[PDB]
Formats: sequence, C-alpha cells, structure tokens
Amino acid sequence: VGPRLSRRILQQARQQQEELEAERERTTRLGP
Amino acid sequence: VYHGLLSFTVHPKPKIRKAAQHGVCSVLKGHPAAISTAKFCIQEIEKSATTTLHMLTLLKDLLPCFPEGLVKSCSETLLRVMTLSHVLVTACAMQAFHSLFHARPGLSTLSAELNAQIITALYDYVPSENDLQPLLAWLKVMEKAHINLVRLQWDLGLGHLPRFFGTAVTCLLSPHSQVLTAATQSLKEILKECVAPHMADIGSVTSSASGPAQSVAKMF
Amino acid sequence: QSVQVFGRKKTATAVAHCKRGNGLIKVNGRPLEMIEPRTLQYKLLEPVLLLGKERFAGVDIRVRVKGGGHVAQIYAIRQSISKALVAYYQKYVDEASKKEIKDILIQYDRTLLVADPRRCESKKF
RNA sequence: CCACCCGAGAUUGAGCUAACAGGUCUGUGAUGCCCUGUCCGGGGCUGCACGCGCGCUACACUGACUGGCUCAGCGUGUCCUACGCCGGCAGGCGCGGGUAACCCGUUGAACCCCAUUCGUGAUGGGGAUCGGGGAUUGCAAUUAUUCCCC
Repeated sequence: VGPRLSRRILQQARQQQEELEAERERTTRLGP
Repeated sequence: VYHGLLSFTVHPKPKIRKAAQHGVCSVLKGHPAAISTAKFCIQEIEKSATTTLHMLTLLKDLLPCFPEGLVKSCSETLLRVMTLSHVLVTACAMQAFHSLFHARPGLSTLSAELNAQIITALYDYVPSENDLQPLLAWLKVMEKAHINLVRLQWDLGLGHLPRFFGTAVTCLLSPHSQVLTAATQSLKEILKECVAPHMADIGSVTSSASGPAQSVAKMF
Repeated sequence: QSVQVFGRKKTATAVAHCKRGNGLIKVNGRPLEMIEPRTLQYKLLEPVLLLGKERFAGVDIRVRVKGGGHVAQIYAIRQSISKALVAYYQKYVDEASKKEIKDILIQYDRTLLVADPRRCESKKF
C-alpha cells in the first residue's frame, strides 16, 4: 500500500476499535 | 527567627527570594522546625498565580524532611493544583514528587502504605498521549515511586506493578521518539532492580499462580 | 468475535468491522441508504444485491471512511463491505461458501476485492 | 592495539619531500596601456493609435440566483489562529493555544449532490467603465494601495 495511505489506515482502524471498547471527579483526597 | 527567615520566601524581589530559598534548605538539612514550615507552605497555596511557582520550588527539595502527616497533607495540596490546567505549576509539582522519591526516604518520613495511595491517585492524569513535556516527567516519577514502594514492602510491590505496565505498554504508541526511549528505560530499570534479585523467592510460576507470582503472569 | 478489514480508493480509506448480528450496515453512523450522492446509490448496494439479502443476515457491518472525495468514498465503501464479508465467511464459515462468494464477486466487477492501483502523478523539476 | 606457538624471515635496506590556476599582506622595476562625487524635496517607472505573445472572465438551460446537504492533500507559522462581545459588511475590543505528527485542524475547500425562482429575452447571462459613502495598512493613498455597501 505505501507509507502515506497505511499511516491513515492504521490510525483509523485503531480508532474504530476504541469506540467498540467504549461501549467523574479526580480523587483529590488519598486517604479515605 | 525561623518564621522571620521563612516569611521572606514569598518576597517579589528574586535575589531576596533566592537566598531565602537556599537559606531554608541549609537550615533544615544541617527536625522540630519542619512541622511549622510545612504548615506555612500549605496555607500559602490555599491563599492564592506567580507566587505559587516560588512555593512549589520551596516544596521541591523540602518534602524529604517532613513527617508522615504533613506529607499526607502535602500530597493532597500538590494534588489540588493538578486540577488546575496551568502548565508551569503542573510541571514543577510533577518534578516536586520526583525529588521526594529520588531521595528514597525512610519509614519514619514515608510509610509503605502512603505510596500506594499516591500511585493510585496519579493514574488519573496520563496527560493526553503525545505532549512530551510532562509525560516524560510523569512516567519518570511512576518509575521512582514504584522502585521506592518495592524497596519498602516487596510483595506489595508486585501487587501494584501490572497496572503501571498496562499504561507503559500502551504509551509506546505515542508518536514522539523521546517517549519511546524514556518508557523502556523506565521499564528496564524496574526489571533490573525490583524483580531480578527477588525472582528466586518467587520460584517457578505456572499459568494458575495465586500470590505474587500471579503478578509475574501479568507482567508478561 | 469479529473481523477488521480495509478497502481503499485514491485517498479515501475505509475500515470495516463485521461480527454476528441481524443484518444492519452503517457507514459513519448512518445507514447505507442515506449516503449523500444518491445517484451512485447502486454502487453502495451492489455487494448486497449481487449476493442477496439473506447472505448478509448473519452479520452486522460498521464502516468508517476518511479522506478522498464524494465518489472516491463510495468506491472504497463498496470495496470494504464486500471484503469484510469474504473475510468473515473464510474464518467462521466453511471455505466452500467463501469460494463461491469470491467467485461471483470477481466476475461482476474486479474492484470489489482487488483495489485500483491508480494514484495522482507527482511533478518534478 | 599488545603478548605468544610454529615458521629462515611477522619487517631490514635503495629511490621519493614537494606545490598554490584560492589568494592575501602595500616591498621593489624613473614596468607596459590609456584619461587628468555627497545630501534633501517633487515626478513618472508603461502614460497608448498600432504589430507580435502569455493569462483571467464570458457569450448562458450540460446554466445563473436562493436555501439545504456532504468529501481532500502537499504544506503553514511565532505569526497561524481558536473563543466571547459589537456592527449589515469590510472591520474593531478582550482573553487563550501552538517552534509545532502537541494549536490552527476530525485542515467543516470549490466544483459536485438535492430542492426553489428564471424561460431563449444582450435576459435574473456578462461584468467592464463610472457616481456617492464607509473601513484597514502605512511618515504619505492625488493618477482611485487594498477591502466593503448601494
């Protein structure tokens, strides 16, 4: 395929996987 | 007189601040005065943007000479300004935790159970993926915090390892080269120092380990 | 379990994700019949009409496209939909079904499985 | 590179330093030829009958106007810009990000696609040439710097 097209394919194929796995306030205190 | 020396640290003139910054370090490292000066440090952060940079520089090399309760209070206070998205205060506070762990404090200064609360708290930042300025410093302290936690209690040390190696493998995908070099340099120094001498006490591990050997299953 | 493929045109790159389902096809979150150039609607529906509505009933495909243009994306969408099914029928259905899909899908139009190796030519001094 | 086994021999003697088509630095020939400017203001730098060449916009219905929908890549920069408020537009005021696969930027590009009006009419095609006003950069806009409205 080549360097430029494959870079966009791999980046796009990764981002479709993440929105399958996807389907608060930070802990300011450390001792409960 | 100690409070007279200390109250000039917030001074706007840099020369007056620079000597007072160096003066406080030499007095404490050379302690009953440690408790009061930390109480000054916490209240000054709560009062306030430019002065906080000088105070985090004060807290940079003054965390190691603190007792447990004040480290626990400081660990909150350094973590409060993390909620602010300002970058220079974030980097100094990130580097402040570095000087805490790089000194490798004793059991009276830093307890073993305190470090577990710190590392579990720091997991909530992971800045985005690819900014390279704090992310090198972020995984520098997670190296330094874990290597210190292992030295105190080793079998708990393997307990917290798999989650860090979850992000460390994941953060290899950042497009910056210096992320890649710093990441594996962190990971190799954990393995050469926290796992290699303590491997013999673990013994042989199967696929159905239960104790700390199960951590080694999660490493690989 | 699922299968993750790609199909391409000049710059319009597609990725397709196919798994068990009831037969819904989505592109960028939109159905296959709402993709904007409605003149070339049949190019999107060729791998569905050639194979039949029954053959796609055991699979749900979700396609993402980025780059290229309006008709370059349609040629990449129809490639990765058909290429996702021939990969899914290979790994989880017997090869006899995969051979007969790959047979009738090449004799119609060779660009549904093998890509077009045409790209813009550069200029030199 | 150093030490060593075997091996006659893991190096002993005869010849070669040299140079400046880059030049420089002011030393010499009563050396060969041949002669005895600085600052400041204003103007125009293609003003246009014509000959010869690039280009842009068009002559419309495979089209123009109005609305809606929907897709790039090479690059870019401390000058690219995000966001909020004001004006109808050019344009103002404030506050942030980015020395940069980090912000601009999921680079929301134009033809294209779908609806509306127009109906062969130098016409809602075409926009020159003009009149009046507004805004911006500049020491300065006159012979229209540039942009916007009628």
